[PDB]
Amino acid sequence: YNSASFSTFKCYGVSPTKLNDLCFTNVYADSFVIRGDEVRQIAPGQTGN
Amino acid sequence: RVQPTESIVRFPNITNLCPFGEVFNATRFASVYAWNRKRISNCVADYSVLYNSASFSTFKCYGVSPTKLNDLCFTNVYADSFVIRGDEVRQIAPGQTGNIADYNYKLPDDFTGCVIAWNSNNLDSKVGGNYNYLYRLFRKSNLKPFERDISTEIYQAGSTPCNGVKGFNCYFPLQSYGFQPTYGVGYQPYRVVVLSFELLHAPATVCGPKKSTNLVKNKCVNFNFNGLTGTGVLTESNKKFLPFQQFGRDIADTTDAVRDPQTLEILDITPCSFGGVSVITPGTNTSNQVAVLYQG
Amino acid sequence: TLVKQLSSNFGAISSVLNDILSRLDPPEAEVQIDRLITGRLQSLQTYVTQ
Amino acid sequence: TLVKQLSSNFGAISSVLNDILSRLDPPEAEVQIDRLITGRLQSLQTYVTQ
Amino acid sequence: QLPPAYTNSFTRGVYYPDKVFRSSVLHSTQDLFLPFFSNVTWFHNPVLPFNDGVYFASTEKSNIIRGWIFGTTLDSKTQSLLIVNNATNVVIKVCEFQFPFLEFRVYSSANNCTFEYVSQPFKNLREFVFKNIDGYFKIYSKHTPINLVRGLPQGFSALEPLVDLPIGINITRFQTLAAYYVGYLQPRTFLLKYNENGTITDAVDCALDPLSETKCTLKSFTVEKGIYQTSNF
Ligand SMILES: *[C@@H]1O[C@H](CO)[C@@H](O)[C@H](O)[C@H]1NC(C)=O
Ligand SMILES: *[C@@H]1O[C@H](CO)[C@@H](O)[C@H](O)[C@H]1NC(C)=O
Ligand SMILES: *[C@@H]1O[C@H](CO)[C@@H](O)[C@H](O)[C@H]1NC(C)=O
Ligand SMILES: *[C@@H]1O[C@H](CO)[C@@H](O)[C@H](O)[C@H]1NC(C)=O
Ligand SMILES: *[C@@H]1O[C@H](CO)[C@@H](O)[C@H](O)[C@H]1NC(C)=O
Repeated sequence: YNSASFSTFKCYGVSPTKLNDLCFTNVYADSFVIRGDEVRQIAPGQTGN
Repeated sequence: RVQPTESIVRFPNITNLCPFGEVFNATRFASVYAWNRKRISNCVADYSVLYNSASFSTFKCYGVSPTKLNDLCFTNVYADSFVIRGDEVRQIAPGQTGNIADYNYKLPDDFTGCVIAWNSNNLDSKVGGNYNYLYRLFRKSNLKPFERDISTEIYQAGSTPCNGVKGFNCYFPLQSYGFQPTYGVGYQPYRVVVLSFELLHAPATVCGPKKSTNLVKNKCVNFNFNGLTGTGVLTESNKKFLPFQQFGRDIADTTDAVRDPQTLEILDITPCSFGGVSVITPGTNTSNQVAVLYQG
Repeated sequence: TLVKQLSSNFGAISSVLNDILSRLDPPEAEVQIDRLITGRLQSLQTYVTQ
Repeated sequence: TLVKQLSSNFGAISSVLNDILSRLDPPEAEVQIDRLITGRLQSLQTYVTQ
Repeated sequence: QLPPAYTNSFTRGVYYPDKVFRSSVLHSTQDLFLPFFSNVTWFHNPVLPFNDGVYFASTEKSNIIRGWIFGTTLDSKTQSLLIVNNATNVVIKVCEFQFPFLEFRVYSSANNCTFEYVSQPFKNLREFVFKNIDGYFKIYSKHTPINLVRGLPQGFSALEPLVDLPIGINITRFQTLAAYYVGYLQPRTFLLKYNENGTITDAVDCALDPLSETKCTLKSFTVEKGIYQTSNF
């Protein structure tokens, strides 16, 4: 949060305030580049080309 | 012991009928963060004819047997109405926590009553979209059992104070709904009505459909006074009460004096005579004779 | 003390047996009556030992 | 012996009240707390009598 | 506006805590009671905070009209009460009002009235207790005539319930419409002594002083010579 404002940071299922206390195992991170209008395609329950 | 010989029921004479229907089939059921209240009082109830499941998905009663609502009664019966999806009906349960149970409506851990929910997709499902329904999602702290909260403020997430800017790290707490017939059954709007009430020393004016019976004096009979059960003998009392007193106790703290709900007179309660039985025998080698001795 | 011990709930919804019987189904009422029975039996044992 | 009796589980998942409170939800922690209370009460009743 | 005066009560303000009947029993109860030997204001009409109950004792000669106004903001933004004993009408109404001491009707207008109750048309010490619990309103009263020049006299008097109201609104401020005394209530533990006739005759605290705690633990009003165990520190 202290860094520059992100285009999309809405989080589902888990709240950032409660994200510090709760924790998981084997965090996976995936990085990719898309178009600006393709952000809506990158969403759970969304189908796109 | 002495066995009872008769059973008598004494209930106040009530002609007005409880308007339970009004809350169970109405039009503008409100949202979950602003659930509305209804204080049914002073009327004979008919849970019997409404236990009959019209379409009710759930009728789970906690703390009371569902089929025993008619004979007994409570004090100051309540009712709440709000609309919620099929998947969130489980979150309305005593003790159990949830995303919407901890932000809009939290039942007390000692709740008594029933969570009466049914389906509303047949009528309250617009093809264009039932977008008039909102539900709170964000709150600074947890709610309280039976808590009311209407005021809406711009949520602040950590740093970057909003001050009504709706900017970064700022979210509107209320979220819309997409209630349409096209969606799945698991997300259709469901109408939920929860009944809350309590049993109190103060007279319970609300009562179920039951018949009265004439008073009996100086006999071991079963008695019933506004749902209070027991066993004993009824005798006219001389202890002067007060115009606002109904029950009567003693050092052991057991109900021994009652005021008649019909004739408004003072009675007494006394358990039937009992005692130990002791037998005297001169032995089983000289005779089979005995001599019973009642203790008291 | 033995008489006053009869008013405690011991974890049941109410300390009056008739009130539980007239307000709950037998399958649910049994588990409530069990706690009351255990509490009263414990009190009686203590009194006898003393 | 009386002090050593504190650490026993008496059938509960754990023998520390704070752990029971934090790990489990309030609706379920009641049963564990009740089990611990019953065990400790029985230990205290064995004491005093001795 | 005269500055307030702080006089000391003399163990007054005990009411029947329930509708049940007890006789010749030393009973212990835990509820909201007025602490003994506590200063009470001696107003001789500003808005007073109202936290949990209030003890309103007023001295009057020939039962003049009495008025009380409750609420939260008193600006028609929240429901208000207008308890008053008037010859024209004894109206007990809960409604929005814009506001002022006796225009016969001091409120400017009434838009949405949720509740409205009208009763029958209408030296001496008058005592009242008002409470707001679980969406209920309760009023206790008693009329004990007295002939002294002093205020709250020595003695022990009982208060009895008069009217219960299921108003269930948010109340946090107090206002009133001869002199009257105001004292607030706190959670305490009391021991009550109903007599053979069923009325209250004596009562003692359980937190005022160590002797009171010793009497409270023994559940008696008389303590014989000896050392006792009271509580834990
Ligand atoms: C109905 O109840 C009232 C109590 O206010 C009583 O006075 C009246 O006699 C009752 N009706 C009958 C027919 O007994
Ligand atoms: C019964 O008791 C008497 C008493 O001494 C004795 O004489 C007799 O033999 C006994 N009879 C039997 C069958 O034991
Ligand atoms: C009540 O308040 C006054 C105000 O100064 C104070 O003097 C008095 O001691 C208080 N009463 C008690 C019992 O302390
Ligand atoms: C009543 O109003 C006050 C504001 O005067 C507010 O702080 C409070 O939350 C409201 N509700 C209750 C139950 O006091
Ligand atoms: C109880 O009431 C009777 C009748 O009014 C009265 O004679 C008696 O003195 C009262 N009891 C006490 C202890 O005052």
